Amino acid sequence: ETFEEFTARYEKEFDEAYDLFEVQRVLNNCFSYDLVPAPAVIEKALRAARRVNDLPTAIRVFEALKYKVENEDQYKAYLDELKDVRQELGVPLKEELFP
Amino acid sequence: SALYLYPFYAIFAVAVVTPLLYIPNAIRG
Amino acid sequence: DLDQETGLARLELLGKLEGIDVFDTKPLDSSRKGTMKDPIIIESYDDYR
Amino acid sequence: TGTIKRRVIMDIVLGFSLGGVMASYWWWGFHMDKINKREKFYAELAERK
Amino acid sequence: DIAVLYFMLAIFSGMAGTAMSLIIRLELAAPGSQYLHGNSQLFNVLVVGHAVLMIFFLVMPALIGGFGNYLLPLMIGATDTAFPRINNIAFWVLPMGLVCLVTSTLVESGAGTGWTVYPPLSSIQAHSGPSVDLAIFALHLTSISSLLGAINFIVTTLNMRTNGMTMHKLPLFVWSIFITAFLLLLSLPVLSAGITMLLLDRNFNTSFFEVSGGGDPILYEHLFWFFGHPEVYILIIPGFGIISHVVSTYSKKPVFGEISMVYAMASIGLLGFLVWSHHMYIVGLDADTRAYFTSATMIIAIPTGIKIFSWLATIHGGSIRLATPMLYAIAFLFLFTMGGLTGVALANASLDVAFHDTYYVVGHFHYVLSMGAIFSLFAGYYYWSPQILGLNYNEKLAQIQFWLIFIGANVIFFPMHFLGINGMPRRIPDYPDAFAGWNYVASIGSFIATLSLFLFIYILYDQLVNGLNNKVNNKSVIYNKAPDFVESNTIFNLNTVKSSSIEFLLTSPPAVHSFNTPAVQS
Amino acid sequence: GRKTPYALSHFGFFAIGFAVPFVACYVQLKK
Amino acid sequence: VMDLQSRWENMPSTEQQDIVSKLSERQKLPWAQLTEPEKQAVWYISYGEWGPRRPVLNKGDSSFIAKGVAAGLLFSVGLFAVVRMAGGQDAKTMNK
Ligand code: HEA
Ligand code: HEA
Ligand SMILES: [Cu+2]
Repeated sequence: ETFEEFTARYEKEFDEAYDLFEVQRVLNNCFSYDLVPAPAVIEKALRAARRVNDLPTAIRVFEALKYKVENEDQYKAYLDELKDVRQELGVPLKEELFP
Repeated sequence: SALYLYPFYAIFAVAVVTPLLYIPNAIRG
Repeated sequence: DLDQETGLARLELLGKLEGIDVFDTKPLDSSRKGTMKDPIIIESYDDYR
Repeated sequence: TGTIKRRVIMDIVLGFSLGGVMASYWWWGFHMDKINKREKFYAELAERK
Repeated sequence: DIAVLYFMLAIFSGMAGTAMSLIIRLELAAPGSQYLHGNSQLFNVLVVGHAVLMIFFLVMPALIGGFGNYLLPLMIGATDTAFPRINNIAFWVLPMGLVCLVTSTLVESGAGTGWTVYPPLSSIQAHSGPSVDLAIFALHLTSISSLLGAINFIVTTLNMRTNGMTMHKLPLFVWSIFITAFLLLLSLPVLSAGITMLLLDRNFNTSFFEVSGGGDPILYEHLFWFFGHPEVYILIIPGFGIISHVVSTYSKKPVFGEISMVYAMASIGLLGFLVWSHHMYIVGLDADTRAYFTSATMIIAIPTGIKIFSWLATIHGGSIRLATPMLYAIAFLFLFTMGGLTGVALANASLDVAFHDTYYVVGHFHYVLSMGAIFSLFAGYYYWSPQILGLNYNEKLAQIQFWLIFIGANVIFFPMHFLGINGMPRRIPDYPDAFAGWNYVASIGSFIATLSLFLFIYILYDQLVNGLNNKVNNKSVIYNKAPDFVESNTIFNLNTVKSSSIEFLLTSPPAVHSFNTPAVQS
Repeated sequence: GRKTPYALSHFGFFAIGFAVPFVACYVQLKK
Repeated sequence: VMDLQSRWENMPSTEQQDIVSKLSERQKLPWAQLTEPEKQAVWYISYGEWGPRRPVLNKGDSSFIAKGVAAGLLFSVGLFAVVRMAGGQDAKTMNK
């Protein structure tokens, strides 16, 4: 219900990924609540994206937080911490990609 | 059985034919 | 009222005294995972239920 | 809480405010036009017999 | 089953009723132009054919019973409606009443005296053109057929409850039309008795609603009120169910307040019988009585307000997908809030004394009943039609039909709130000279709306030709795009063919015998 | 039919359903 | 070997390929040696716009909607003008 028990409970439910649509469904519903996601939740999200053998959902989580990030300042802060996380990940921005 | 259903079908047939014969008298007097 | 056609009233009386109901009245929620590794089991007198 | 709580509070409170100012200028304008025109006409008909 | 012919007769009678709209408003354009018979010869006959044919033949069967006999058993999970013999009875009773009503129009003179035929001298003096007996028999058979379908819907959602649904989390259309038929029971046979009373008075000359013998018309006035007020609640409450489902599935399947919603619908079903009152407030009843009446119409105005605040919370915070039924639901909500506002306006004590039988009440009730009921029936057809009919409905023409209906019906029934307070009389064939303004633009709007009905006919003919690049999936996928299913289940039924996104899983078109296995709720 | 299973029966059916108030009004104006 | 070959590098240009499923089978997993002109391909193929995520109204259609509404309204008002304007009140002077 609060911030921290949310983070703990759905990271525990989130390391039960094992699959494509399972990790994508738990990403959907754990993203669609009434709180911004914790950075630890998105680190487990990128690690589960490495586990489930799929790259474009690791792009999709970033445009999802680009919508939900509610300002530009938290967006640049997430760009910083998620930037050196990308350097240890290998995932591109859409703005770096131009489809 | 149906041996009474046949004349019942007949009297129903005239009972739904003849009011349609009645309605031109209803519109024309 | 026995030996009449369509013995659906048999298994109401039969299932009334022995337990096994007539026309699969019972619900189900086996508190499961919904996962493809162990889905909910499907029993039928058919291949599709 | 968060953004949807801020938006329901700001949204419903500004909806109160906008409906209030629309109907308040409406009632002020037209009801005071009524008090001017009708009370002046009744003043003519009464004070001038 | 019964539903396809049940809808075809509704469309037939609807084009007949819009033709009556066309003729009536084409006469109402300018003073004494199109028709010489500015009297109850042919003109009050036309307005009664219009009103009783369209309310009884269109909104009543399609909104309660068409979606009933096709979509109550399919949403609750039933195989067929619980008495499968008397849906067939009631619906084939109906077009015999269509023949009876057009026979009431056809005969020599025409005793058509409005749809709310008040006795005192609608008696044997009018029965040289004896039409009004045929009109009250057409209303009597439509009365008992809706009664029969009401019993059938009640018993079907009582005994054939599939082992999913308890009585605590029911769907809104199912519980909606259960409340509708449970409300129809308590008001239909009173007016059936009033039909046989006043028919005995005008046939076998006992005359107790007439003048002689001290007969009093106010008993009939109470009676037809006590029927016709819950009649309009029958006219709107399955509409509220349909609007709940479309507001659900085109924005956000978590909707606001289910148990609150069904409590509010039971509150409307409770408080909606005992106020027959405002419709003739004016007649000279007692002051404490009419004040109690005015106080209780405010409390019938409360729970509908609670429901529309709930759907206002629902469309908030959801992924809207502006298809044609979502436009119907949002136009429904905007116009029905204003119609209930004017309901509170008319609902006061000392304002019906200035508003009775004028065009202000006419604009009000056309506003609530036309906008609400016909926008809901629009939403229902353009919503459930590719499921039943199997064909996709050419979304761009549905959009232009919606906009054309919206602007046409708005420019018809907005000028009546100006024409009414100045003191127009109701059912006037020839209005005074100072009222020629707004009736002209009302006539313009009537031609707009009947053009949109003809556009609907071209769309209904375009239901033949299987467009694939026009409309495929309501509630487009969230973040998936490789997985493929119907993307939403807020309860975990997922049994065989029934789920929480209810009855979108049958097939297109559904089979002649579905539901082999009983479904279960989580 | 060979030309009209439902190709013109929709148009013609709705033409009848729109034209029956016209013929009722016609025979009532003729009285 | 093991990387794609610019067979069709503009994936948002066509999904007119018959067997797109071979191109989906073609995909791999070494993670950031993916040759970004066909790392566009996995995002577009898995997340583009056809079937699901197809907009309700196409770009051409919205103008057709407004055009059809205005044309139907004009046909209604013009039909009203050319059906009847005849035989009203006595004269404007009489009103005066
Ligand atoms: C289905 C149609 C329908 C519906 C739902 C209603 C609903 C209501 N009607 Fe109406 N009415 C008719 C159709 C309908 N009516 C017809 C056909 C007639 C008579 C014509 C005749 O038969 O010839 C009639 C007649 C009629 C009269 C008779 C006056 C006269 O004859 O001149 C009055 C007066 O009280 C009235 C009032 C109301 C009220 C208070 C409601 C209420 O139920 C509405 C309440 C809804 C809300 C209030 C809206 C939601 C709330 C808000 C937007 C927010 C909060 C605001 C408030 C609660 C204050 N109606
Ligand atoms: C069913 C409800 C209903 C509807 C929809 C309408 C619609 C219209 N009505 Fe009428 N009307 C009444 C019910 C309705 N009316 C009642 C009860 C009276 C009072 C009678 C009296 O007291 O004598 C009345 C009275 C009335 C009067 C007389 C006023 C009086 O003195 O009180 C006039 C005047 O011209 C008029 C005109 C119109 C017009 C132009 C429309 C236009 O909106 C028509 C255009 C609308 C359509 C295009 C809808 C098409 C619908 C279908 C075919 C089926 C549904 C949906 C589809 C699947 C398409 N109406
Ligand atoms: Cu009422």
